[PDB]
Amino acid sequence: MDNLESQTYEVFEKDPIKYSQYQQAIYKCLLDRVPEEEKDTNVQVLMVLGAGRGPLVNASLRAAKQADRRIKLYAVEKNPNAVVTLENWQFEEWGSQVTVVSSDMREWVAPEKADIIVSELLGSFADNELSPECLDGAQHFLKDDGVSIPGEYTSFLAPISSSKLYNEVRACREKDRDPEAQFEMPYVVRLHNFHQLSAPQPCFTFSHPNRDPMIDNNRYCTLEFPVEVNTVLHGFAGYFETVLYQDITLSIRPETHSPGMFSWFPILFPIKQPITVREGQTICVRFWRCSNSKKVWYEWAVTAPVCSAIHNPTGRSYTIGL
Amino acid sequence: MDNLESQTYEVFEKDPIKYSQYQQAIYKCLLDRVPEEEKDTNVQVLMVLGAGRGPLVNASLRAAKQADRRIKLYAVEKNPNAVVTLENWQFEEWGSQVTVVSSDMREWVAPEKADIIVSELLGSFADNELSPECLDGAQHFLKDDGVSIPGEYTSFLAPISSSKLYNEVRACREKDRDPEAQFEMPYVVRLHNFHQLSAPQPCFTFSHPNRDPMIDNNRYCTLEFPVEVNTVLHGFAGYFETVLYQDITLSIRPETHSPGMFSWFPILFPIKQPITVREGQTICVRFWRCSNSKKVWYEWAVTAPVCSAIHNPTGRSYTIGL
Amino acid sequence: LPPNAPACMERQLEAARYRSDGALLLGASSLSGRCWAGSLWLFKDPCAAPNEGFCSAGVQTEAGVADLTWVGERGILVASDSGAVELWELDENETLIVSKFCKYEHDDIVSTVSVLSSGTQAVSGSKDICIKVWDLAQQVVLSSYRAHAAQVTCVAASPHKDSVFLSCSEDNRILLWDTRCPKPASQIGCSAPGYLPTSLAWHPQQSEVFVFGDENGTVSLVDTKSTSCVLSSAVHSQCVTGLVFSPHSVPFLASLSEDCSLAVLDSSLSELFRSQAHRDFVRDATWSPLNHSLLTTVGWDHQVVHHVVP
Amino acid sequence: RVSSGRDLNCVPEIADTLGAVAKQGFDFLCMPVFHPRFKREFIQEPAKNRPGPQTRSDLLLSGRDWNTLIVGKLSPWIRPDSKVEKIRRNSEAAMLQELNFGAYLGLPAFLLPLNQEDNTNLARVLTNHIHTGHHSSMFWMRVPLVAPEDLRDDIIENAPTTHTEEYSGEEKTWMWWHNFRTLCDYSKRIAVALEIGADLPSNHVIDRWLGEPIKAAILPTSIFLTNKKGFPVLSKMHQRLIFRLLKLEVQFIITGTNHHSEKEFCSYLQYLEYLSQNRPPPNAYELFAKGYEDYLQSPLQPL
Ligand SMILES: O=C(COc1cccc2cccnc12)NC[C@@H](O)CN1CCc2ccccc2C1
Ligand SMILES: O=C(COc1cccc2cccnc12)NC[C@@H](O)CN1CCc2ccccc2C1
Ligand SMILES: C[S@@+](CC[C@H](N)C(=O)[O-])C[C@H]1O[C@@H](n2cnc3c(N)ncnc32)[C@H](O)[C@@H]1O
Ligand SMILES: C[S@@+](CC[C@H](N)C(=O)[O-])C[C@H]1O[C@@H](n2cnc3c(N)ncnc32)[C@H](O)[C@@H]1O
Repeated sequence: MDNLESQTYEVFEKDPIKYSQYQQAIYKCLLDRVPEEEKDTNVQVLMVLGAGRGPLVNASLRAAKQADRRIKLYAVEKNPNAVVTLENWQFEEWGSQVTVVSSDMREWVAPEKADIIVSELLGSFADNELSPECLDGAQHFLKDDGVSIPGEYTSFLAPISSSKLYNEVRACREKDRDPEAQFEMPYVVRLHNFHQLSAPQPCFTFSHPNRDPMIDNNRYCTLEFPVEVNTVLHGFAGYFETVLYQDITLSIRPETHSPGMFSWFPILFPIKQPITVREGQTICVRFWRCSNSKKVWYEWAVTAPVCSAIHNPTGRSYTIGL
Repeated sequence: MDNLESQTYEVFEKDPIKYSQYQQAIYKCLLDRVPEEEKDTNVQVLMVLGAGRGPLVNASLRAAKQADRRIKLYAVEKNPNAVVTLENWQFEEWGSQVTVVSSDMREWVAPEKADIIVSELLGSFADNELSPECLDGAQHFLKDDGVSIPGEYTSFLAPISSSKLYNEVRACREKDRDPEAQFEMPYVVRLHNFHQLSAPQPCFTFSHPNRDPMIDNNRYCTLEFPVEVNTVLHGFAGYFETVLYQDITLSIRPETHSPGMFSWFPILFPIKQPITVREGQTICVRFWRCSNSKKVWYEWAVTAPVCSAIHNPTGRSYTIGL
Repeated sequence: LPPNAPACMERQLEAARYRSDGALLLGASSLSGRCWAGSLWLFKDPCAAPNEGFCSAGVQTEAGVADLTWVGERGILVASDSGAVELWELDENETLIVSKFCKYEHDDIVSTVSVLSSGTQAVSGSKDICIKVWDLAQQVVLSSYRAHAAQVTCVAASPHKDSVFLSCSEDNRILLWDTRCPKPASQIGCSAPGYLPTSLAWHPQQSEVFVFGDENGTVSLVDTKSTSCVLSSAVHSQCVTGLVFSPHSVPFLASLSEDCSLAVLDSSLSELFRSQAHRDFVRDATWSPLNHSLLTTVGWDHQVVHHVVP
Repeated sequence: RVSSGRDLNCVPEIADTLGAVAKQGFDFLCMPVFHPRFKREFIQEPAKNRPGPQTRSDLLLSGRDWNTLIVGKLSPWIRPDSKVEKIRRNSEAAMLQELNFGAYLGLPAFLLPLNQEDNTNLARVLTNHIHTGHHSSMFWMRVPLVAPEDLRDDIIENAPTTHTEEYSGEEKTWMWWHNFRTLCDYSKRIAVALEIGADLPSNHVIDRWLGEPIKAAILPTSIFLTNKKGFPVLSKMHQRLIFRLLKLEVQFIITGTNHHSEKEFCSYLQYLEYLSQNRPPPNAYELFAKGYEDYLQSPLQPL
């Protein structure tokens, strides 16, 4: 619902590992779909969905000359300001191998179906940027045997102690809104002065394409965190993992973090009131992913060792616009 | 975006003139579309769009036996709770002459096109309940020569003095929102202790069906109100008129008010700061009707004899959900 | 339409049971609209059902019918919404249906009834969490049991023992009963607690085996002796509401579900047949006594379907 | 005197039933807004497309009758916290639907059970409904003094009822309510419909509920004893509790069928009205303080 600024694309294009990893994913996928004897006769149709300023288009081009295979490219981007950069790239450099499309991927009427869609629509909690809804509304133009890169993503949560961060959240009260709204929204934050109370556990998972007869993106999940010190719960760190293609992955889950990748910090889900946990106790939390035709949001509650209020009932404090 | 309560349909079904007027509109329209020699051979397809608890379906049925003409009826209603009443009416009474459809008129895939759509989706300022957007998304199932009842509606504004109402608005400050938000939204109100500073003037107008190649429902209009006493401007009364069919109309504009019709009170557009007007001066006001794919809203400003702030920039204080 | 018979039949068909002579017993409720009631019907011509004009007999009941069963050849035992268990007697001519007793003994909807082997007693189950043993001759409750901790879903009498029956509840228990014991119920089922039990049928020969269906669409076969679950299959994609064995020597098992389908399984729970003929919930099945390959299902779509089973 | 309602889970014709219970003496009726057995389906074809009406029409009663005489009840198959995903989803949608209908009708109150430990999702759904428009109407949670599992007969050979000491366990039910109400952020719209059983639990368990928002107490016919002349009455203990509840001015609700057959349903009621008329008249302090109970004031500051 907003458009990213030029300098925001700039900082993130500087990631070594993210794009090299996508190149390698596109590389392998091509080889698996067009055999050596077909190399000159089979031109794969590749679509980059939300192409920003083009690094994924370049990484597609590099993957095809590394696979020695042939590709047609579509670069769909809804941010018309980035569409400026793309259109200047395609006139000055790419030539007509790349068709730049300025529209929303849920709307675009595609002149042909794709062999592979490539997208990077992922937030620190995987699906919190609405990658599911975006790709769902695009998949109708993926061929029946089509590949989505990414194929899969999974979110994770771990409970944390940190009075520093609790206090930073509390300090985010604004005038003219609920005095406790600060506490009912997730923050991207480089968690530093904190204690992680239990190992992360998988939360929500999405697969692409989605072969469900009825597609439902809503979710309810219940996590039990064995805790073995005494402490105070202040929130939940979220992280994610995604399968780009086969064994090629991206991760910010500490146990399997992609080395050198700085593109995503962890996410923080606060709770309104600190809760005392004792050694030996289980922290039980519950997360829901919710939606309208207009917006998507999370709601969460702790149900053990003590209960909290349900956070963000109705998206009253935070939603993500569709 | 909300569903009306049972008792709300109840109070308004009690209006003598509104439905009698719709009956007469449907009556005339049938006669004009099916000639005497066709009376038994031509069955008109009639669609009530937003049928509530059915009074417009009954008024359609009474119009056809008054025209001695034959009709098939569809009763489309999105409020599933009212759809309860409709479905019990159609089993107990109407029989299969009426097909009750529980869906949004913008969504419904109609099994056939209509001769006439009937709707009552009108607010005190005509289009402030989104009658345009609703009917626009329905018209694709109106036959090429199809009639919409209503065919037309027009809003009106007049400037008013009233310190009583100014004070009533001011008293609507709530916690947890802009301290001046009260002033950036229209109120349905039976204007009583007030002074009307100038004759009402037409504001926005819509026609149905809409034969525009590109349909645009947004509007900008500039009104000049000659004022001939000294006073203080506190707001703008809105009213409306609509052509149901030909000469059959409904109106809450005082000069042409439909006698006995209590279904709509006037609407009030406040302004943040009272403005002093002198005898001989012109009050200039400006109204915009604005939209998203998600919402519709008004913004207004006074530009003479002095300027105000633009009210409701962006729908920051009030929108109507699509 | 016969005398005393209602002109119209309640939309939601709940029960279908063939008498030995081959005539069809139908129970139906009105689960929506103004009047929430129920009715009982007899069809000597089974192919004429559900048309009310071509019935042998018919009658209105005060409240809906949650469950049904034949007592003998003329008795109809009814689980009512009203809290009542009622016995309806058939006519001498068999052309009208007459209330013999209506007992208001349960505190909530009576949801299940079964007739015990002799034919002189019955057990009912309610949402009121109770299970009750009836003397049909005396028109009284002999025994009242609060074994369960949530509403009762199904009660089934053993084929041959007046004092043995199965029950199953939303409290996750299947109870094997034997009223000869000081403590009558005994908790039975698979090793691990699973999905809630929703339907039961004894095997008509191996009087120590039963099947049970769960809320997840799985039909499972239990042995009381070895007191553990032998076989299981994922039959349905929604809860299993009924299980009916065929009259055959080695019997087939009809499986019916809220997934709107009928399935027919062999001894090993393998699929022989499946029918989507219904377009709403399938509530009952009976096998023709006259033609052992003929099977009748009814639904909330008001269809009475006669299936031919290989 | 005593405001009291009848709890029914079977209503063949609304007009008639309401008349019957009104004649019987009751102030209000608690009943289903959809047929309790009428399990609906929201996702999977074809049951999804089940032709309507989905329930009985609002026209069947006056606006005033709906506003004042009727308390809705959630359909008992709605299980938002079931372990089966398809049941959970239908239940969410069904709960919204029945909740929206009650609000559409303008019902003053609406009943929902807490009949197990985990009601997280029920809470989430209700909290959502609560924050979808601002309305006045109450949600009565129907909770028992004693949990069904701890009330059952000791009649399972291989699953005996535990006769040992359980101070905490006998309060499980309060925790069910405590947790639910915490999750729902103490909404003023959620109150207790306390279900009383044949066996009163220990006095401490009746201590728990002391300061809680009890708006109704549910009396099953099952718990009444019989006097010499066959009228329904209550054990001394149950009277004590009633007297405590009268002091808190809850509404009383009779549930279940008539078991004292040679008497009308109005006899249960007549006993209650007897109990309240037979309570000590308020002292002079209690007459003065009457309108002020839990009314919060600023202290006076005459300096
Ligand atoms: O994890 C973070 C880190 O946030 C930041 C961290 C540091 C500097 C930032 C400057 C501008 C915006 N965000 C910044 N943000 C959320 C997550 O969506 C990051 N992705 C990373 C990938 C990417 C690629 C192109 C354009 C934007 C993005 C944003
Ligand atoms: O002009 C008014 C008068 O408002 C009211 C005035 C008096 C009592 C009311 C009670 C409930 C709701 N609104 C009331 N409202 C705005 C306008 O949309 C009225 N229309 C009038 C037509 C109509 C028909 C059916 C259902 C609703 C409506 C509402
Ligand atoms: C996080 S960025 C990544 C940009 C680029 N692929 C990169 O890695 O530098 C996601 C991009 O997708 C675009 N986008 C998001 N949703 C879209 C949609 N539904 N249709 C088209 N573009 C979309 C955004 O505007 C943004 O530029
Ligand atoms: C103001 S009411 C009038 C009801 C009825 N015609 C009458 O005069 O009593 C408008 C009705 O239209 C329904 N409605 C509004 N927008 C709709 C849409 N887009 N599709 C279907 N129904 C709609 C509303 O729910 C409401 O019941």
